[PDB]
Amino acid sequence: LEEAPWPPPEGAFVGFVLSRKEPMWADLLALAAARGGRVHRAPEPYKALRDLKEARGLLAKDLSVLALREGLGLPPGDDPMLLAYLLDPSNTTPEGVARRYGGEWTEEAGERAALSERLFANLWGRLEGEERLLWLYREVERPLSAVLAHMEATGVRLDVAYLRALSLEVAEEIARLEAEVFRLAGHPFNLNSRDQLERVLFDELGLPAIGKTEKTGKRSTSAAVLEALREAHPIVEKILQYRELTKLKSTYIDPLPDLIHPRTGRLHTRFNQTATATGRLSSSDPNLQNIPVRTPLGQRIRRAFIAEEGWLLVALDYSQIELRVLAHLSGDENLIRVFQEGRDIHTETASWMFGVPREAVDPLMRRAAKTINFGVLYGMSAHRLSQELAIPYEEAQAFIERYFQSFPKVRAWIEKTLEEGRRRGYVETLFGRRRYVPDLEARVKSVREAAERMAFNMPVQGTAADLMKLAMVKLFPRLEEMGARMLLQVHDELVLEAPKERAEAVARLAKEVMEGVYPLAVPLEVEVGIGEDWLSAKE
DNA sequence: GACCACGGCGCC
DNA sequence: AAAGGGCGCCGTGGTC
Ligand SMILES: Nc1ccn([C@H]2CC[C@@H](COP(=O)(O)OP(=O)(O)OP(=O)(O)O)O2)c(=O)n1
Ligand SMILES: [Mg+2]
Ligand SMILES: [Mn+2]
Repeated sequence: LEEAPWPPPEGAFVGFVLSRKEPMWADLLALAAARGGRVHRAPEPYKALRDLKEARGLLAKDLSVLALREGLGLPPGDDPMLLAYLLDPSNTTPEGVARRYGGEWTEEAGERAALSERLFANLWGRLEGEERLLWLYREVERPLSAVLAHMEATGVRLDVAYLRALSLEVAEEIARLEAEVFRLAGHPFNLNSRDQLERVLFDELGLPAIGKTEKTGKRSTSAAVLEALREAHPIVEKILQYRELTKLKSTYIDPLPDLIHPRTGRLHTRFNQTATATGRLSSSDPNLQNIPVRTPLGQRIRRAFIAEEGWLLVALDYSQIELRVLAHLSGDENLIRVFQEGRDIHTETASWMFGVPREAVDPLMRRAAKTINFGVLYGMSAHRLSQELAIPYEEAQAFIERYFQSFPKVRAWIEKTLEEGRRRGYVETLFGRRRYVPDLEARVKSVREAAERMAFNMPVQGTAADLMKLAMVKLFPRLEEMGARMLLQVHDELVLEAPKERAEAVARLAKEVMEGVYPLAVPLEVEVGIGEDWLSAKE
């Protein structure tokens, strides 16, 4: 290009280089911004941030978070990554976008800046006429990048000392199981090694191999596999317990405390805006969208996430979100009436499994019905359902036949979605967010049908993601007026942090904002709870 | 040290 | 395991 003197002109496309991928832990190595025929490089990166008024370019949110870390108000402007992601959800990284639309993602701030300008021109040029994508960009994604920036920079408080002592506790319980797995095995080995375990269970012990692995075709030792052999030998019962514990200790209990930022005393996740194929968000380093909740030990980990002194956590989750979305998208008179009568499909389905009244269904029994109702909905097999519920295959198939018979309009939408998908080559959400499926007309029955399940799942899951995103955009400005913070987003759940005084008012406000974000043919009811910790905030 | 494929699994 | 979908992270085992 051409060397220009810092600062750059108003609205120059910025390019930056970090020491590591986490903006909260990264050192701003280099900083530059591209203008028409100029490069505008910076001498000192941290001082150069003071000159900028807006971050426009590739990964705009990342630099914004780093600036927001240094107490700087540097909002996220245009981001070509957002443009490419809307053009195609496949475009997830700058490395994949640049080579597709003329350019090369490098490690130079100036060349990264230059790319951001030219990539903008191509992508914004290809976004002409796509008013459904433009509306989804200007009114949702582009504002959301600002909200996510404040969320990542804020972070969530974690009870360090609690998890520390909890680690030593789980440790002794792991050694007990491990010692109780060795004796039955007759010898010691690596329980973490599925290879060594496979030999012990199937070659040494007389246990039957029930499943194979995908890539290598080895005898599987998965949970579902061991679940079937839970009475074939007592060692299997203990392995499942060992699996659960080491899983929680190696993923959450141990890593999370060492992820606390020294200057904030909080946990800072990354909300990837262009990572999923359905339009969902993504949480990484650390993943705060997969904090355990199912098991008792998992709930103990959940309580480690607490509010700041004098503050309270406020959790809001859309009740039966995709089922309501499905009711709006399909227009099933029976399904719409279900919610209009204030029914709970998860509760009734759990009432059928355990053979108990709807009132006898506890919060843990109902949750187990989610994977079944959602499973069956998106093409689960009667075989798989039979084994999970420990019921005969004849009883499992009867559920599916009865499940889709309660609502004789959903399948009309499913085939409609697939047919429209085979014609256009892509399925779209309620707002217009499209996903290109290239195997709807595949010749292989496996490849074709697998692409089909991805095809009609995208509009329902994607719509829910769209509604949540739009809700966050409408809700966030209201938070700053009441001194409230937006902490986490869990697909259909929002975790807020408000002062103890107005914590009640925030919950009532946030609930109403989320319920009326986009009125459908079905009411979008939201369950809200206030607690001193995350687990308490959902009870 | 940085990276990779794989099985496995936590959540939504 | 399998005809549920969407993620990220873990240890193992391995390469460079
Ligand atoms: N095993 C699962 C669980 C969830 N989901 C999707 C469906 C909706 C979305 C979030 O829904 P949840 O909050 O997990 O459950 P729900 O349907 O919203 O019901 P509730 O809010 O009462 O738990 O994630 C899924 O596809 N598969
Ligand atoms: Mg939820
Ligand atoms: Mn929900």
